[PDB]
Amino acid sequence: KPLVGTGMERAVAVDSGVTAVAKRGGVVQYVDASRIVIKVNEDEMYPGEAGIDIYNLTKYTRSNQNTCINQMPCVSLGEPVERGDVLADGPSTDLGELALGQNMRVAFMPWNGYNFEDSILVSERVVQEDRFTTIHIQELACVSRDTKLGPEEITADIPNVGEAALSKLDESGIVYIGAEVTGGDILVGKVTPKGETQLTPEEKLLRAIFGEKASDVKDSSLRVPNGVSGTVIDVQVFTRDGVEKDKRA
Amino acid sequence: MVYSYTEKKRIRKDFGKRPQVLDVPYLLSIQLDSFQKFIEQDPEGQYGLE
Amino acid sequence: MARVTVQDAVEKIGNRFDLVLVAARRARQMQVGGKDPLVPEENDKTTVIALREIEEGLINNQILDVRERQEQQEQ
Amino acid sequence: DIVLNPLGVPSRMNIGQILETHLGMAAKGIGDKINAMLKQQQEVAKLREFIQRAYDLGADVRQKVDLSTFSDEEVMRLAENLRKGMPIATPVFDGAKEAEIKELLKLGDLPTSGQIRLYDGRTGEQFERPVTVGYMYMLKLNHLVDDKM
Amino acid sequence: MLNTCYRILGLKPTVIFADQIMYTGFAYAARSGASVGIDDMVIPEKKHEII
Amino acid sequence: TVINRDGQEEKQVSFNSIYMMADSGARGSAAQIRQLAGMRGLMAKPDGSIIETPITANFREGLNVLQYFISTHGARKGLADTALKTANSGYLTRRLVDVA
Amino acid sequence: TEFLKPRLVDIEQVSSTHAKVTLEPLERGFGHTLGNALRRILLSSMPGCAVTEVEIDGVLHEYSTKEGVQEDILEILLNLKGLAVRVQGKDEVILTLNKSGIGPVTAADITHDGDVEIVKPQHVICHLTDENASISMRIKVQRGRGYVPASTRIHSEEDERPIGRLLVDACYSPVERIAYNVEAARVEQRTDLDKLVIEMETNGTIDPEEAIRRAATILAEQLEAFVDLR
Amino acid sequence: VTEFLKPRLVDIEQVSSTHAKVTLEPLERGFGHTLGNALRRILLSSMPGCAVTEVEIDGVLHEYSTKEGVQEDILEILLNLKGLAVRVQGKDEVILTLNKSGIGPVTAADITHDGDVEIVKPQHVICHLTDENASISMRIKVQRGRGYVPASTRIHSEEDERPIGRLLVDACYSPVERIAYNVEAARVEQRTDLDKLVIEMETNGTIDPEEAIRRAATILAEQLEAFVDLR
Amino acid sequence: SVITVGPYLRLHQCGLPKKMALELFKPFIYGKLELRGLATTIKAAKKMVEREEAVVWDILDEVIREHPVLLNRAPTLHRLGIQAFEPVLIEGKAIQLHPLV
Amino acid sequence: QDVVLGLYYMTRDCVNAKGEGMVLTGPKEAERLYRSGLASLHARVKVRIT
Repeated sequence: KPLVGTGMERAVAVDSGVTAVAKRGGVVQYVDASRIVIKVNEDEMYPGEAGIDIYNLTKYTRSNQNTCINQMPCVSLGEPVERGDVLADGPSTDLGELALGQNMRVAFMPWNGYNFEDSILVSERVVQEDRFTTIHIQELACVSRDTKLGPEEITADIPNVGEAALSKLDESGIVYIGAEVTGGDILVGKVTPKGETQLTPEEKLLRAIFGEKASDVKDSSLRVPNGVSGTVIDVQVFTRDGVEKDKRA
Repeated sequence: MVYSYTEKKRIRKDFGKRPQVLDVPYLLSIQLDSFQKFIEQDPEGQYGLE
Repeated sequence: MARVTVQDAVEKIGNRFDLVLVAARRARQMQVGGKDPLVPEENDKTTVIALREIEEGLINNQILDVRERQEQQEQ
Repeated sequence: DIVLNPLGVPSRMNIGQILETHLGMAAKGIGDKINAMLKQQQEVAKLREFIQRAYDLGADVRQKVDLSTFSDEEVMRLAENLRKGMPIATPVFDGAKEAEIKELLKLGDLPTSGQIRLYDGRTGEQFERPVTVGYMYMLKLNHLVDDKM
Repeated sequence: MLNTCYRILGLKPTVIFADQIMYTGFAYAARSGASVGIDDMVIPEKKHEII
Repeated sequence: TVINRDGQEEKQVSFNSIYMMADSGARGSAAQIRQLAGMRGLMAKPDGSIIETPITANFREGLNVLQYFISTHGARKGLADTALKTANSGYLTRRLVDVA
Repeated sequence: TEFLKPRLVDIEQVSSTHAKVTLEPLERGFGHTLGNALRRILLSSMPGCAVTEVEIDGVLHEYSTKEGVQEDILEILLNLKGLAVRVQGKDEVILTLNKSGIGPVTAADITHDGDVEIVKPQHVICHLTDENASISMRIKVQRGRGYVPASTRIHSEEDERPIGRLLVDACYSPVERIAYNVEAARVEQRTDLDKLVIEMETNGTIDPEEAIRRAATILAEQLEAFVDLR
Repeated sequence: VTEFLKPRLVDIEQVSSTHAKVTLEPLERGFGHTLGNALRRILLSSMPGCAVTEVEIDGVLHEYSTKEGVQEDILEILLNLKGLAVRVQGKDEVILTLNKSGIGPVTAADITHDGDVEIVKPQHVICHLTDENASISMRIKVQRGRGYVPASTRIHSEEDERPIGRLLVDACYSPVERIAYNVEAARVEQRTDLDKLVIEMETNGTIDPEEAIRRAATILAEQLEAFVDLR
Repeated sequence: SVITVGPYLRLHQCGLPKKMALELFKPFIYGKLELRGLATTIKAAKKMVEREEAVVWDILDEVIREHPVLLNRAPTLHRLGIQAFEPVLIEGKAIQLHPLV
Repeated sequence: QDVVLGLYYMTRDCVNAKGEGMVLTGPKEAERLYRSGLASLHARVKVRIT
């Protein structure tokens, strides 16, 4: 939290809408890492719609500038709340109060040159606490080209790939949820369609081995350009009306 | 500490000397005012889609 | 020996511009092969060796011309 | 935890950074005294008078908050909340003066001018010109040096 | 001082002179430890009267 | 900030950081020490006028809302100098290389 | 003029986390010098014990959470990073934690091993607010000297790992606050005498006398090229 | 674990016996500054040595003297007798004299030969007297001690105007004159953030500086000898 | 890269990041692994770069040892905007510069 | 402003500091600054400077 604030942090964290604001609250029934339910108060109540309200906590999904959004619960179990009280904690939010950065112990001195005009010298304990460790969620947007000739579906079983890379993929060219891609690893199987090459008098052995150019000549895998490391989060294969993508999704 | 059922866990020591009458607004009246003027229907023929 | 300034090599032959081409045509024979350096290496590259050979005053245009005619006569 | 350069201070004109630093020092000093009272495991009434003296002693800041609304519960919860530092809310234009900072910082057993005498970790010599240490709220921006490769 | 060192000693002593001046300036500014506090900034006692 | 000595004329010229930076003359100049302590004085407006009751306080004391609202105009005047005349200064050097 | 010899005497204990060690027979020059030496050697080189790898069966990666816990798995791993443990070990130390029901599960519910000893039974790493929900994890503890990041851990690449084993960093830092100051020893046998008292705050993992003696042996074994001829 | 890093550069970059530099190769972080400060505070503050602490000046024993025609202020005589490297054996205190006149600067050959006192160079001048019919005669006295002594924290007074005794002389007991440590950045073939300890020390004479570093190592091992685990 | 300060490395020297300097001299690494006989083919050298073992860092230390470089900001209004220095390996991704330039 | 402030604090004079009348040779004025009893901002003392 900001130890030195202006009182505006709570108002911004309650008015921005990034945190879940509890309406008609009261006795809290069940809170886990994804749902919050509240038993309805006896003060105000709809006839027939007394019920409970569901608060689905949004987990780590991709935002616009490659940031993660998370909603940590505030009330654990057994506490009355008010209509207007906060329950979730969004990005840069500490218990329904806006907490953008973090404060540290500052020494005002000239050092041995490591701070020249406005430079910053930090400690190793900040690295030891895993402090401001940024979590960047990027998008893997796969493409399956449709041509005038050939099938349209992108499937599994791509040749010229070692068995060490094929072990981390499931069927139809998708990896398991929790597998780490590091640089040139395969997250999705890119497939060129079987058109444009079946009416070729030449290259019959190439069509027998690595048919219809399933891979490129010399390129990297289609996950991230090289220099990264990290695990997958969520797969969002959305289907078409009458497309037969049951085995992948 | 009985304002919004969350200040009781964390008391902020306020240094505001001058008195406050008007409270803090919703901070989204500018974004929602034209939306609640355009969508909500007015039987009087002014300021809307009607 | 990390060379700071090549100015002491300029005291022998003062142009500041002949020194680059003279050191280059001296060091191509040591980089390709068929030649031995007169100064032993101090765990450096051939550039610092060329700067120190110009600084010691052993190689100039006349010595390079005589050694070039000697290598053309020997081949 | 962090050493910045004061030489930019007469050019960047940041006296509010200095007062935020000296006020965060007193805030974390009060929070550390609360943490020490929690680790010593004192009674409820001894920590209660300290919380009352920490939340009433000052100038006319007109904040009429007081205890004896809830008693014998939820005091340990706020103690564990504010054991990492005191959330002092200082407004912008009608906020804190220097006398309020001094009268609040005398409660945390700290010197009034802020000049806390430091030592060295490299040579061990006692530093002259006693350094005004404190606490500043730092941020990490969007730009990354590995993204600019 | 650096100008007169360049004029007198030439080019070879003045570079190690500037480097060693930088080293001792860094090593003694680290031992100095100058801070900017509220006691350093002063208010004139007649200022309001002047105003 | 003096050593243990009294009865002198100058009485131990102080060792605070701002007077050391002002007397050293490297980056600490009097034009910003007077804006830190004392009185800030007038500001800069691109229209050519100025107010008739300037800033009386300093950055040590608490300023008014109108004082900060008028002191914003100095930053508004001084900020626009950076982006302007860069391409003209490049084009002058362009022509001076193109002629010589 | 002959030297005296400083020996470990008059230890003082305030709590299970605090420690006070006094060195009474000291002379003039070795007051601040040995204090800075012991401060710099107690903060750097200490063979300790910390949680390194946690193989959990419920979730497959750290960003997905189990249905029935209150906090996320990231803060659970950060709490497991702060967990201290006392074990001698034979290069293969692993433990588990299994308890179902509504309520915080303490560190005393860890299955007791002949070498693994929990230093703090009041430490709680779980947040469960659900009925009949079970947890199952395989917590690995190895030994090290300092903060080893996860960058150099996966850079070796000996074997592949199964999906579910979360690798976290380890602090190995029981030395949160070390201070020292020289005072008057009041021995009054000869002139120029002073004492050196060190206030060290630990977590009870390594004993203070054993840690100071081990750090003294570390500082003594640095004299390898200094004693003999160069 | 338990196997730390050790230096490997035994290659010495030596100068003559009044100046020396030693280097260290791959010692771990948090050890270059530590051992550098330790060896500096041993080789700067705690060294058993000997120097000149009491001179019996004949003639006028006030603070301002005419020096009977040497044309030199007595502060410069006490400065010339301050940095004098005199070997002293197991005898703690010894008193000698000097009797030399004529034409020429006063060298170190005026002190008579003794079983403990040995002077390696005669070029150390003391007094540049005027070449006339004048003679100088003073007694020298050295003692063994430790460290440096200030000019303030000393004995009480001049013993209530008693000029039959001699004044107190500030002495540099340790044979060091200046010491510096340089912590450079080196690397192992895997790890890249380590140190090089370069010790640069100026010895006044008659002591091998690497042997002085060895004596500092024995002093550092003597203070922590009873805190050892293994042999 | 982002320019930082380095309070050492006398005037004709500056810093250079590790993962940048491993890549900047890749044909020089290939040529010196061909010269020393450590890599037989070019694909063996490309694999030894990818493995990042200790002898590759030894060859890289032999490369950067007495080799110059140019540091060159984007506004060069005069000739001293680009200056030649000597790289020294710095842990991280940012460049340490001499303080007085 | 770094080396400048360091050399400004280095070559700054004071009145009635600790250490007075430094009859020294070498000059070697850093050794008594490092050990004890001498500050670097002392008064006018007469040292031998070649």
